[PDB]
Amino acid sequence: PQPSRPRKGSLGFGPRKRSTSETPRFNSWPSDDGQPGVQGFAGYKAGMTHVVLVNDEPNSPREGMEETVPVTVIETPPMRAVALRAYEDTPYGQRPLTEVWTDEFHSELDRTLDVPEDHDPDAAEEQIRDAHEAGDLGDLRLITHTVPDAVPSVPKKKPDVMETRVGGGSVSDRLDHALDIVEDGGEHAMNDIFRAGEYADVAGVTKGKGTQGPVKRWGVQKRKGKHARQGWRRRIGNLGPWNPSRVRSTVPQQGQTGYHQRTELNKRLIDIGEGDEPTVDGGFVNYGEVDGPYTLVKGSVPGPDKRLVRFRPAVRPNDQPRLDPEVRYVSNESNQG
Amino acid sequence: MEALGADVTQGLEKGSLITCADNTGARELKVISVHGYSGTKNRLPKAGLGDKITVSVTKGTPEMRRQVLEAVVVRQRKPIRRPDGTRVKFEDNAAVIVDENEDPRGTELKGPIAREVAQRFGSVASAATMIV
Amino acid sequence: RECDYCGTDIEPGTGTMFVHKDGATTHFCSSKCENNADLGREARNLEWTDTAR
RNA sequence: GUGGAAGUCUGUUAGAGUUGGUGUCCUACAAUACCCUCUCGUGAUCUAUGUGUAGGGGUGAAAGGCCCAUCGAGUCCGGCA
RNA sequence: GCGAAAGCCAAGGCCUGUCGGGAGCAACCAACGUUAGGGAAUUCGGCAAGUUAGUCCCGUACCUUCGGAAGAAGGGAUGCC
RNA sequence: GGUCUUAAGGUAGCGUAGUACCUUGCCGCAUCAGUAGCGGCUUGCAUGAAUGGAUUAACCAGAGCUUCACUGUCCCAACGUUGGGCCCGGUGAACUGUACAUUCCAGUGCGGAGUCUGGAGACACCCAGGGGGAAGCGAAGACCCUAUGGA
RNA sequence: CGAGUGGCUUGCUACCUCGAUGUCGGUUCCCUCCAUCCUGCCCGUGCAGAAGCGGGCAAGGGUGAGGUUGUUCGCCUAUUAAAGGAGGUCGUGAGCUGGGUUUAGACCGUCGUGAGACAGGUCGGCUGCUAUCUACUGGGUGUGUAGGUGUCUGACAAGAACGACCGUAUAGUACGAGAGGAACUACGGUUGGUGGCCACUGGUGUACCGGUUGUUCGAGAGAGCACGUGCCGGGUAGCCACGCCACACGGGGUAAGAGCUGAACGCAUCUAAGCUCGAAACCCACUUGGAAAAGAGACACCGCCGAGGUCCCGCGUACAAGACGCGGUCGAUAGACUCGGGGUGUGCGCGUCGAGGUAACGAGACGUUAAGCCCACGAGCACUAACAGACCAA
Ligand SMILES: [Cl-]
Ligand SMILES: [Cl-]
Ligand SMILES: [K+]
Ligand SMILES: [Mg+2]
Ligand SMILES: [Mg+2]
Ligand SMILES: [Mg+2]
Ligand SMILES: [Mg+2]
Ligand SMILES: [Mg+2]
Ligand SMILES: [Mg+2]
Ligand SMILES: [Mg+2]
Ligand SMILES: [Mg+2]
Ligand SMILES: [Mg+2]
Ligand SMILES: [Mg+2]
Ligand SMILES: [Mg+2]
Ligand SMILES: [Mg+2]
Ligand SMILES: [Mg+2]
Ligand SMILES: [Mg+2]
Ligand SMILES: [Mg+2]
Ligand SMILES: [Mg+2]
Ligand SMILES: [Mg+2]
Ligand SMILES: [Mg+2]
Ligand SMILES: [Mg+2]
Ligand SMILES: [Mg+2]
Ligand SMILES: [Mg+2]
Ligand SMILES: [Mg+2]
Ligand SMILES: [Mg+2]
Ligand SMILES: [Mg+2]
Ligand SMILES: [Mg+2]
Ligand SMILES: [Mg+2]
Ligand SMILES: [Mg+2]
Ligand SMILES: [Mg+2]
Ligand SMILES: [Mg+2]
Ligand SMILES: [Mg+2]
Ligand code: NA
Ligand code: NA
Ligand code: NA
Ligand code: NA
Ligand code: NA
Ligand code: NA
Ligand code: NA
Ligand code: NA
Ligand code: NA
Ligand code: NA
Ligand code: NA
Ligand code: NA
Ligand code: NA
Ligand code: NA
Ligand code: NA
Ligand code: NA
Ligand code: NA
Ligand code: NA
Ligand code: NA
Ligand code: NA
Ligand code: NA
Ligand code: NA
Ligand code: NA
Repeated sequence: PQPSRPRKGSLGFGPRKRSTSETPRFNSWPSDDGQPGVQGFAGYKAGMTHVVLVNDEPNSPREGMEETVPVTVIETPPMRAVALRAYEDTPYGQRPLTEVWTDEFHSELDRTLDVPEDHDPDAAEEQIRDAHEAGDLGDLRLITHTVPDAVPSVPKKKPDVMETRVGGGSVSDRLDHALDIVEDGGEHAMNDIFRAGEYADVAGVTKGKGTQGPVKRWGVQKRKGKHARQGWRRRIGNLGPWNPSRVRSTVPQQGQTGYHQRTELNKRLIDIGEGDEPTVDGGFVNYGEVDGPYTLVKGSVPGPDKRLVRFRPAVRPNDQPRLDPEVRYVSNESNQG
Repeated sequence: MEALGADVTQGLEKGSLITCADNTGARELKVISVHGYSGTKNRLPKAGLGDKITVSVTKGTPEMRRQVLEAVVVRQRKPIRRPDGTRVKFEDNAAVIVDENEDPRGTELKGPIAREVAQRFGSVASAATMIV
Repeated sequence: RECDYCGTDIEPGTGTMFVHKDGATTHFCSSKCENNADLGREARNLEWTDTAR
């Protein structure tokens, strides 16, 4: 009677098209719980190695024992919150009100922007506070950019600009917290936002693969047995029934596969350090040598080596934070062999 | 069931002919079903080390031959992973005939056994000469 | 640990342990060693191997 | 031991045949093709050339097979508008 | 080498089985190689593919019209100096 | 039934058959499970003696079934190789075409509509794809009936 | 006995098509229905418990593997939470298959004088087409909104992004004479689905290195061919799955249901007004897309004779064209070289040994030699090449 079977692939990550921005954009943010702070950071994927860890889980029978864990190494140097954007609550949703900038700009920010020559910070600040007084102040986020120049393995110098939100105690306090960060020079580090052991949400634009067939793109079957030898091997049975007389968008077809934005949830931050403790012998294949500020993320992260990846405090973690895990060993063995 | 404490790539399928690691009188076993398992369309039901499979007696004494008994997978050629990363694999695929209480039917267990099997089937464990 | 074949130090979180029929245990550091072993080659006869060196 | 019989065996020797792939082709390279597979291969064998049998007639180890891409009665023209 | 077999190479012939240039050259298609563990679960059906293989030595069942079955099966050997 | 139709009234054998409707007959072998296969039984819808019956070694690109071996047939797909495919120069057809035509959901209609009705959606053009629909293209249906048709 | 609903079966009819709407079964891939098999929440019980039985709401998800048979159907086995039924031209042949029905060949049985027949059986017996329109999956070029760069907003759109099971503690506890034997909650794992990634294991790897058979270049050295690697052994990068990582809860409103207050009807009453609760189902939450949302958006800065863009040049985190991203001497973008990191497995030559042989000769052994050869990665390094310069633009 033809056995049932779930459809091939998910309909939740579509359309399966090329991403608009190589730099990921979070469409959600963590809640305003603790003290005022920036709700995200970024870095550049380098590669993978394994780490030996002590079982941190109190509910595990193996608690306290050695444990080998896969880790993706990401070079996460300091970023710079160059401006403070305030949104106002309008009858059509949130809308950008104004921005408060600075004067101290990184030598190569103009490779992307039309850096401000004449700006009035105070006025914008005033407008933001007046709106706040009126009770129309939506949320507050900081314009941020990376320093690719700080990462040798990454060829680009043109900084990746992205807006990150600030979640704080009160609106009045996080506003101040924001303004302060910016005034200095907006310089901040992964330490400032995260701590080893916390779970982060890593967003990134996956490894591109160009056009691919249904079999790879949607996980449909290959023609089987005799059917496989008739002239059809990797094409689905049919595009749909006689009626409705049209091909439904839900049928697995050929197209752009890869180079899409993805936001992987609950990624444990095994360790945030600095130096060359993680670099592989002979260099990370197709990347290079890591000798600077870095983050060790448990498991896989979307994207190819050199790609920009964004961090965010897990918006829906399942486990309780188990701070600063014990790292008894980090493999430095060559990734060639 | 209770966690194996090891990741397993099932190396057997329904219809697979394996070795009966005991003195029951049954030499060769044929996998029929995998307890607690439900597959998916076209997928041939898979069994691995640490599973309680249903078996048919292919070879052995006329008495045991052609019977349908339950058993536990003790060894398998396809590797398995341990917490420390290392893979572990055996020289053959083998199971031990078992009763309703998960107690070995026979008296003696031939060949070595996986340590992970112990956490699940104690009576089978405390009947093994070697535990790797 | 050390590879029961060539003799080099097995990088932690790597390798395979072949359990023999009799119950013996052989820790390999790589497929290269496992495969040279399957060919019946003894580590002592192969120069590249530390055992031989 | 000699002898060397056979509608004898193996065999892409030459040569002949045409089982499966229901592959390739299917406005073809081709109005019957291509590739692999497969059968026979000293005999009721295969083959060239010459020669005989002509249409309700030939020819047919018989399939209504074949008689110049034409066959349960060839082809051409006529009867015929 | 058993060979008018394969494979390699002379002599002799040819680059005219007559459109080219470019993209590590994507999907998909035709031919095809290799795939861990499992091993016909596939399918109307092992279709397709694969396995086996040359030579010598040992050895060889039921059945039989005494010819055969039969290379039954099964076991061993095989290079170079 | 313990003869009658119409001459005789099925003998040897074979038998659920390439013949058995009932039928997946019953029993057994084999398998976890066998409308299969083999063996036995057999009242045979409707076997049977040159309309040849039975049996049978050898032979077979003949039909069915079992085992060992084998393996990408399958679990479940991957990577690779060669030729295409894609882009450029040159060469250069055909099929098809009442008209209009960006359609989708419903309805209606000779009861199976891109074109009617109501709504919904819809900026134009182009490249690649696998073929859902145009009851797609190709052939004055082989099936069926009809004709005071043909052979 | 009576009243109906459906349009799956069968029958009836002869409306539609005979200048053809390709068959049955299967497969593959997509959507749907609910009369619900499982799962969630409930009511009754001939509800002690456990296991059930019957009923209600409910279509989110799931509903699988095999033996005979062409079968659909059905019979059977073992697993399972359960292995539900049905619609989409009995969905699906410009997708596949072709076992069955139903051409031409042949046999058997039955019938017939016979040709020959069969709503009997059987063996064999072909699957055409380069897509014009439309449809959708993905990719571009233009115009509209009316100079540019960067950052956003969110009308709407998609999702199952999550479904289910087993185990431990609770507990040998509640309940029960006993046998037997729960739950709330908290944990650990499994399976199915999903998205991503390759440190690890595994496959590939006609890059690469070695061994070796035949033959050709006189031998040697070193090579060609043996189908697109002769074969065998090993195998880097990358790509992969058989490998590894991630995928809630909680709120809000409801259904069935359990109730509160409460009248019509002084009482009673969950309902009539009002209210408190309560489903895997709905909404939010989360993920993906999304200024062409014609109300065609917001902010910031730069610029209107100059901001910015295209072409050009060296390249890829990108890629079928187009698109996209980066670098361009104020430079490490690519190549060369040298290192590092890797793959093979110990080079040519020479020396000693070498069964033997008068000697010639000699397969092979050891040393020189972790050697020789090789690398799709990394680094150092401006040596070579990123030169010259063109165009557009308020
Ligand atoms: Cl198929
Ligand atoms: Cl099963
Ligand atoms: K018709
Ligand atoms: Mg075909
Ligand atoms: Mg590697
Ligand atoms: Mg290694
Ligand atoms: Mg199936
Ligand atoms: Mg002969
Ligand atoms: Mg022959
Ligand atoms: Mg003649
Ligand atoms: Mg005839
Ligand atoms: Mg395999
Ligand atoms: Mg089968
Ligand atoms: Mg099947
Ligand atoms: Mg074959
Ligand atoms: Mg019978
Ligand atoms: Mg007679
Ligand atoms: Mg209209
Ligand atoms: Mg007609
Ligand atoms: Mg007729
Ligand atoms: Mg007539
Ligand atoms: Mg049609
Ligand atoms: Mg209902
Ligand atoms: Mg649904
Ligand atoms: Mg149909
Ligand atoms: Mg269907
Ligand atoms: Mg169709
Ligand atoms: Mg067709
Ligand atoms: Mg076609
Ligand atoms: Mg047929
Ligand atoms: Mg048939
Ligand atoms: Mg037939
Ligand atoms: Mg070659
Ligand atoms: Na084919
Ligand atoms: Na074809
Ligand atoms: Na159709
Ligand atoms: Na004689
Ligand atoms: Na042929
Ligand atoms: Na005539
Ligand atoms: Na005439
Ligand atoms: Na030419
Ligand atoms: Na008779
Ligand atoms: Na013959
Ligand atoms: Na293959
Ligand atoms: Na179509
Ligand atoms: Na009705
Ligand atoms: Na009807
Ligand atoms: Na018609
Ligand atoms: Na069909
Ligand atoms: Na449901
Ligand atoms: Na069945
Ligand atoms: Na139809
Ligand atoms: Na069909
Ligand atoms: Na067809
Ligand atoms: Na709720
Ligand atoms: Na716009």
